[PDB]
Amino acid sequence: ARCSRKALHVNFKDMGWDDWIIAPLEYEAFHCEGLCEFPLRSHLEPTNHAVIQTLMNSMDPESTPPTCCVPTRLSPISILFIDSANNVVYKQYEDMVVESCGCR
Amino acid sequence: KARCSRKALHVNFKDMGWDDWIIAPLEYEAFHCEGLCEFPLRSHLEPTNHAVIQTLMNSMDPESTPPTCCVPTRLSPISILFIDSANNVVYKQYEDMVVESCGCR
Amino acid sequence: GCNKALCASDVSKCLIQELCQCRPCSCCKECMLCLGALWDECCDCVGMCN
Amino acid sequence: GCNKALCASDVSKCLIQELCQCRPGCSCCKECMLCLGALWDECCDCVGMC
Ligand SMILES: [Ca+2]
Ligand SMILES: [Ca+2]
Ligand SMILES: [Ca+2]
Repeated sequence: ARCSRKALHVNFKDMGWDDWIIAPLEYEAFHCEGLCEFPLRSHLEPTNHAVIQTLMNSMDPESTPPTCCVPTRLSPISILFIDSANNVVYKQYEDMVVESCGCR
Repeated sequence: KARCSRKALHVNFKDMGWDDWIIAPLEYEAFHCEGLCEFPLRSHLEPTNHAVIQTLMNSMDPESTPPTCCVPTRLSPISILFIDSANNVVYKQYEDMVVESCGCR
Repeated sequence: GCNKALCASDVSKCLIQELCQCRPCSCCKECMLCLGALWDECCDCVGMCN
Repeated sequence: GCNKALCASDVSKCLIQELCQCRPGCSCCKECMLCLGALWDECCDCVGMC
């Protein structure tokens, strides 16, 4: 129920990227979703600002909104594609897969 | 409903019950991040490649993929004078206390 | 304007390639190359219309 | 076991002080109790230290 990492399958043809991405045709990127209420676990590695906001949100939710569950660590994947200049490129793209989620 | 942006957030320590161990300051501006994170994501803020892709999927079928979220991407510190658990008086700089910029993630 | 249904896929293509991320200008021309025919209909999505 | 209304203020006090952030798999198990004081009994479950 609380902030956690969930599955997210990325299919490039579904996004209309099959015309420039050669391989892979799909990959798991995951996504972060869940509640961010007191207590924020340290598995959320929260900022001191996030800790305070969560407290204020718990005291008066009408006045202060809660923090949000977002990715805190991301890993890369390699992609073979055709750039705008029709060159074939095998590049490692950063921040493509979610490894851990946290409230911020 | 405006897009992701930095908004005001006044922190009053006595209101939070921290006046019994924080000497000064008793209040400060911390700001907060809130707003819509839909395509297009402000490209000058350099959002992560994952946020870019998720935003695209959310634009393709928002019913199936949820959007990214507006959170702080750069925080600055403030100094605080308090009494620690050992009754020692300490003047320390606390990190990640004030929001300087917001972004969709 | 920025046609989200027409520009979502191709504009995102240029972002993950680390293009169209400067502000007016240096990358204004490599960005135009990436959008191609959609430059007219999608330049506003990245504010590169000049 | 965690009274959120009773423990929100003091538990958060010890977190921003970088206490109660270790795992019992223990170092900070004792410094955390010192920070909570009388509320250790009523708030230990909020950090899984009991
Ligand atoms: Ca296409
Ligand atoms: Ca108190
Ligand atoms: Ca055209």
